[PDB]
Amino acid sequence: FVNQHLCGSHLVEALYLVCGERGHFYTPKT
Amino acid sequence: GIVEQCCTSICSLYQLENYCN
Repeated sequence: FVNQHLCGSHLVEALYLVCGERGHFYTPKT
Repeated sequence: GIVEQCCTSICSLYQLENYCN
């Protein structure tokens, strides 16, 4: 990804691409 | 909370890392 006006799924994808296979605590309702 | 910055404006790698596990 590239720095932009993220939200939701794109934000979850960005967090995964930054943090790696580790995972992260922000997972929203969809 | 993250949504107050990164759904309204830009999240970047160094800010996104703060929500890494």
